[PDB]
Amino acid sequence: MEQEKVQELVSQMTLDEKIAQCLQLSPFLFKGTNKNAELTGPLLQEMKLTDAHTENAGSVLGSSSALDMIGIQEAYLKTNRLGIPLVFMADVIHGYKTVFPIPLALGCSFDRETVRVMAEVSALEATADGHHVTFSPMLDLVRDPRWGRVMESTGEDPFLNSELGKAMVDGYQGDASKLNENLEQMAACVKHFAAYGAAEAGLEYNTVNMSTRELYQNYLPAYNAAIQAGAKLVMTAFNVVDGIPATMNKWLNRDVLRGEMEFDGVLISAWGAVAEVINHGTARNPKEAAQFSMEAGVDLEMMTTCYIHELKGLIEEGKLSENLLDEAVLRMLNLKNDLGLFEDPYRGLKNNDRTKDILTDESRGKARAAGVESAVLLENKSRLLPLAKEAKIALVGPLATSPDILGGWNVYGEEKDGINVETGLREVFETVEVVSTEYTELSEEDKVAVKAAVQNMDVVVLALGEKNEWGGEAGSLATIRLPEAQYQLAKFVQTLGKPVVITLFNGRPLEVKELAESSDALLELWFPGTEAGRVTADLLSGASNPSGKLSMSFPQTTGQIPVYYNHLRTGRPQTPENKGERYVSHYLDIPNEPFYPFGYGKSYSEFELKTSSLPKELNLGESLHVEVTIKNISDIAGKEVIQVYLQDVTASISRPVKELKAFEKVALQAGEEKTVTFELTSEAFSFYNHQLEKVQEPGLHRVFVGTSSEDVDVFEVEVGGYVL
Amino acid sequence: MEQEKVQELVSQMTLDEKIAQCLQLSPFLFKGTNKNAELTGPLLQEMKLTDAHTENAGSVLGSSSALDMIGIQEAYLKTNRLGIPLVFMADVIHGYKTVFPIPLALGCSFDRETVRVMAEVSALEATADGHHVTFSPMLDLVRDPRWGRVMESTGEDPFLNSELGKAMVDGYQGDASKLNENLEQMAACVKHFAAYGAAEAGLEYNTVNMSTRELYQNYLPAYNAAIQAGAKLVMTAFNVVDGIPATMNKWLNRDVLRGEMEFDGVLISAWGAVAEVINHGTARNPKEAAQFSMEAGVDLEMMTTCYIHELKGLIEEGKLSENLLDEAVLRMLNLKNDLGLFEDPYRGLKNNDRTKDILTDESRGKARAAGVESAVLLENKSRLLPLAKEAKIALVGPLATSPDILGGWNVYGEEKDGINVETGLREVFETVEVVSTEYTELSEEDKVAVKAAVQNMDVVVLALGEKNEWGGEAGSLATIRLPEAQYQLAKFVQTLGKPVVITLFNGRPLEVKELAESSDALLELWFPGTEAGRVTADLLSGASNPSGKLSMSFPQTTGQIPVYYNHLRTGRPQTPENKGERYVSHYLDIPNEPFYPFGYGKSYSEFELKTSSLPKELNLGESLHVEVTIKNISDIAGKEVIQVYLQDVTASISRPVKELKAFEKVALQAGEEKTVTFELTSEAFSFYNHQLEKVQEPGLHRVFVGTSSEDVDVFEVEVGGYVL
Ligand SMILES: OC[C@H]1O[C@@H](O[C@H]2[C@H](O)[C@@H](O)[C@H](O)O[C@@H]2CO)[C@H](O)[C@@H](O)[C@@H]1O
Ligand SMILES: OC[C@H]1O[C@@H](O)[C@H](O)[C@@H](O)[C@@H]1O
Ligand SMILES: OC[C@H]1O[C@@H](O)[C@H](O)[C@@H](O)[C@@H]1O
Ligand SMILES: OC[C@H]1O[C@@H](O)[C@H](O)[C@@H](O)[C@@H]1O
Ligand SMILES: OC[C@H]1O[C@@H](O)[C@H](O)[C@@H](O)[C@@H]1O
Ligand SMILES: [Mg+2]
Ligand SMILES: [Mg+2]
Repeated sequence: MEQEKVQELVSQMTLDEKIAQCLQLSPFLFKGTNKNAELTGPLLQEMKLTDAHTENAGSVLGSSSALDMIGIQEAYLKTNRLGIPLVFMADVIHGYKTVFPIPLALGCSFDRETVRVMAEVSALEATADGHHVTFSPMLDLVRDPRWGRVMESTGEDPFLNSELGKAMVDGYQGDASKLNENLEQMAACVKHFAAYGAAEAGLEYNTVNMSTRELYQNYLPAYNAAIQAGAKLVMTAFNVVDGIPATMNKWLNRDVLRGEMEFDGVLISAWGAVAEVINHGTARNPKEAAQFSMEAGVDLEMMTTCYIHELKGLIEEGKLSENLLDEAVLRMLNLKNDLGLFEDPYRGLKNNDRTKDILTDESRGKARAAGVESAVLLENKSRLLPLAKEAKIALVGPLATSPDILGGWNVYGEEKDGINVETGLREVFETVEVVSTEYTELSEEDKVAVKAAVQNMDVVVLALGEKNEWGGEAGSLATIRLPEAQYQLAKFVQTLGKPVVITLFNGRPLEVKELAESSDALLELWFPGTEAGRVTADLLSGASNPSGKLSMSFPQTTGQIPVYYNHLRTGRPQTPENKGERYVSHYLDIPNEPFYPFGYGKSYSEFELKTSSLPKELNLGESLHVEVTIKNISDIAGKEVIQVYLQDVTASISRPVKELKAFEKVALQAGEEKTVTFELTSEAFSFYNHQLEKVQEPGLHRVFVGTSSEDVDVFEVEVGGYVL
Repeated sequence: MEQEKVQELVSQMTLDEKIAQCLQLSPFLFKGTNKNAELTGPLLQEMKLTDAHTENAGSVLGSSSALDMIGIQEAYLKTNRLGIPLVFMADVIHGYKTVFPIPLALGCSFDRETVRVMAEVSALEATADGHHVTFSPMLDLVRDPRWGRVMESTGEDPFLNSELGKAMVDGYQGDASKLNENLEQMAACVKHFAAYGAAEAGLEYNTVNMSTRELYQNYLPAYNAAIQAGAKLVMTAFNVVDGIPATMNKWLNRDVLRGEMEFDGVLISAWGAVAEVINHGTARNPKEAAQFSMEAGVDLEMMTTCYIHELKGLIEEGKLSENLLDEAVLRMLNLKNDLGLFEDPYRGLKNNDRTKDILTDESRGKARAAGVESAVLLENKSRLLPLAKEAKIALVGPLATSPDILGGWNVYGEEKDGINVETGLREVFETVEVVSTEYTELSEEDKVAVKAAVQNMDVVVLALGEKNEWGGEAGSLATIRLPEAQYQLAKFVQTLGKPVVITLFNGRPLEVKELAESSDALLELWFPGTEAGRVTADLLSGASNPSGKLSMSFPQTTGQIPVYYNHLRTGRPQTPENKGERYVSHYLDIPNEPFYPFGYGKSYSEFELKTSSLPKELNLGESLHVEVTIKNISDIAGKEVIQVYLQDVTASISRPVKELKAFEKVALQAGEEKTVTFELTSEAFSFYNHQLEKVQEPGLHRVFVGTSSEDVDVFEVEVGGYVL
């Protein structure tokens, strides 16, 4: 409907109606739910909610099905005075019912189209089950794998994170201006504004502190890129940002988000984060938390009651302008309008059961493709991999038969529909002998059974891994290791004198040095999702050729954290010309290098890259154009990730030794050759100075072209002269 | 001499003389050195230094003896045109020849007078060997025991560090206006400005980042306190501060240090730090490093040549004002004048050999007293300790006989003057059997020998520890554990049936859970210094009663780092009520609490504290006066450390759960009772706000009185009304 009618609605609502529009509730607090109706009464009472509240609530959080949605919406519109439909929001993080790989695995794909397709299928299915908004992409930069939520990020690089972030937004939303017509797309919500991934000591919800310059330089850019590509909502972070909880941080949300980034959509709290500013000790009570959060421009309170119970009194007493509430209500209403909810409140479902669009075989193939794009081949000594189809496999360990391969933040996907490792392998390999072990134990009886199975077979597939519940939200591990029983199992298996492949399933970087030394090959599958065992079978047999690269550094040990590729030089860098010396930046007990670096991954093919002659000089404001020829010099069809890095050698701020500024994944048949070009615009040469200006300074830059952050050729370009 | 004559001198110097005055060199680059003369000609060449340079250099670093000094000063004054004497500077960190405990141990004393005495004795001896300046106190706040330089800090609390920092300046300098008269006192140099202790991942020289507010709130206060108490010099830090190397950070050094803090003394670079701005990538070359470091107000270049080779040309070319040079030279000259070098360049030594004053028996008793004040008794189950003097001791471990007990940053003390644990013990206990083992091994032969000795005796003194070389500068450990062989050794000894005391020697917090659990008692000696063996024997026999408290948290494990008492609450604090719940700030694998907390330590006595009745309310600006009656309710004389903490319950910045604001160590005979009174000024109630103002806000505070950060009574005060 036309904008004047939306504004008219704000004009016609009562103050109590306006307040309640700023509240989000679980489905079972609404009349007409068709699930968990036993939780409805006790919880209404603890929250002190009444019908006057629920019958005017703005939004639903986490409906269970299309019928829950229809029931709740139909009943709500029977009783709602002005006919304002509810908006339905959910966590579709790496898939709906067809579960794709966890986001950290998707980072390892270095492939933008993989990420868009995952988001498109996610929306196809989520809208088919009645959802209007997804709380995705999660764009928190991560340098600390203790933190369980690393699995929701694309990793340690702001540029990769920005690019894949835009790809998710595009896949979820398509053309943002036609969400009222394209009802298989949905609104995306960028989360968590801001810098939540820097949680101190990897502890959930813990303190974050960094300088404003670093916040601009590294932590904000991906939120910004997704916002600029049209993301419809943003969600606040649980953490403090320079001492003030993000949720009531007026500088952050008013000046930066709404001012500098020009975000004019719904800002929704993280769960309870409005109330939690009290725990943080920056509001005395719910009246203060209400007041400050609305001043900061939080439009929608997720599952707490500060707004419903306190805004009236604040507005009446004059502590808070009613104008701030009207503008919140206007953003809520515009979102609903943008989704077409005033013409069709059932968003395509009322006369059209789209059950047929859920968990299709086409979708399952897309998920499998994504899994084979995302896996990272870490070791492969002796061309152990790929295995011949008639290889006799002893499949052993906790991930041999475990159905827990769908990953964390899988709110709607079902283990029964997933493919485990044994099942996947038996579709490909005629001879498999299996010994399941538990995640945290290694008994004598296990060792006897493993030993018998390995004696019978030719090669061991050792399937190790985390339970998903050891990561995700509030899954912080102080020591980023697997249970010790699993390292003991790898130690045991090695003694049996057969070639060993370790297939590792997990949601964070781990300490894998002992796994690498104990095996001939090591394949990092992360959690691939619904098609996990096929992903595994195809990569091990060579039907698919591994092509993923690490999007997060794998530490030598927990105590090396944080370690990351885009680090500062220091005043005393370790060099090959001084290694051995005492008075340089090093540790007495480990290398400075991570065990495996950013951008690293192996292949069954072999590539050779050649970069075209580059200029020696460049004007300010000018783009560098980088042309690269890649050839597959082996007999095996394969994909490689060409990566381009920049360094600013001398600047007014000590700048990182490398930053990624371009990537493309190139597919090549045996012997095929291709040329690709990259434009590094002058923004690729720019940075935030100590004054917080985005600047370009004349001087020397190095340009690194290669297939990891370590396997690069290097070139020099002197930037100077005039601008443009 | 008079100020006019100092100024006159600046006038009379040539440019080349002014430039060289800003250079500091090792003694063997000067004519007249009586040690390492073979190093002179080659290094003069590598540094491209001439006579015109060395004959006008401003300062000497690390002279080796009184005779090195005299010889160098005689020869230098022979050729120096205007007669400007050299100033001699040295690292007297925790003792000269009489070595005291390491600073982190002196932190655990909680005893201002212990710290002043150490510094007084340090100056007495250092001046006797011809030194004018010491590079102490080191006031870097530390939260990361991976960093080897934690040993040089007094720990994790800015208030303790501030207070103890003032005590050290007072002991070194006494009356700062009378350094030309008091020739047994010496100039103090505060180091390292600023925030060096926040090195990321505990890696030496590494990146430091934090918000400016945090910098003001926690990282700056100790440097400021020492500067306000009259410290004569300041030394720059190796790290970046907000992306700019401290050494050339003009905001840091001109605006904060000289401006806000009103420091008008010599600013000396850390070693090589002027040149190392090149490595950091904030200067292209030595000409830029020179200009930038001089713009920042660095007066004295430690052992690099940027100034010496580049200032002339920068000044002649108009890219640097000569007025900045003249400012630096005048500060150098004024420091010399403050030390009385213009009337007596040998600072009391020339006709007065003070050899007699070095390593006296009186000085040794003061170092032993500092040792018994500084040790911390961590465990003592079933009153194993004190031991009766007729107790039969099996003394075993790497620290049984090791002479390595003087600590890191012991530049002048000698192990041959030190008392080892065996020697110490044998002066007290008639029956000791000794089985030394190596630091990093445990052989079958060791175990047989250990088994025989423990069978013969009644109690085990298990002496465990670090080599001092595993810490100090560029001694970063990624995992804060002793070698595994030591933990094995503790496990083995526990099986032998006999009671075990572990005496631990070290320079950092370590993972000690496994030691606590394998022994009946645990005494943290750190590195007591020269008298270490007598320190250990007196505490174990109870001739001295343990009275130290932890000044730095002992983590549960490496991955808990950083953990510290003055932490923020977060939005989801783990409470006694919600423990076990998934969605709160916690780890899956360890407790939140460190293994031992700030302010914790045991005693052979038992104490009772009670706090006199406090006001419910306070005006803004008003001091809170806290009165505490402590009784010793045991038969054993001892000392308790009374600690007072404040918390700001609600604020415009999320504030820490506690901050230490007062402390006093009280000595009490059996049965004795005392009253101590504390004034918490309105400054104790103040903090830095998001706009970087020092403010006091109205509202609730909690006041905690007790004997650790955990063992406290709590009281509430509402601050409001008008301002005093
Ligand atoms: O230099 C950092 C480091 O200082 C060491 O001091 C040296 C000193 O520099 C040298 O001139 C003298 O001969 O010996 C000492 C070694 O005893 C100190 O020993 C280290 O602990 C500290 O980390
Ligand atoms: O479940 C809805 C939301 O709850 C928040 O608190 C979580 O941290 C988000 O990641 C999630 O999108
Ligand atoms: O109350 C804790 C709630 O917090 C949210 O952050 C979680 O994502 C929900 O699982 C949970 O119910
Ligand atoms: O509650 C927050 C959590 O959402 C759950 O429903 C998911 O299964 C978890 O993996 C995630 O960490
Ligand atoms: O690296 C050269 C010098 O650096 C200083 O910081 C160290 O303390 C010296 O021990 C060392 O010789
Ligand atoms: Mg540059
Ligand atoms: Mg307050």
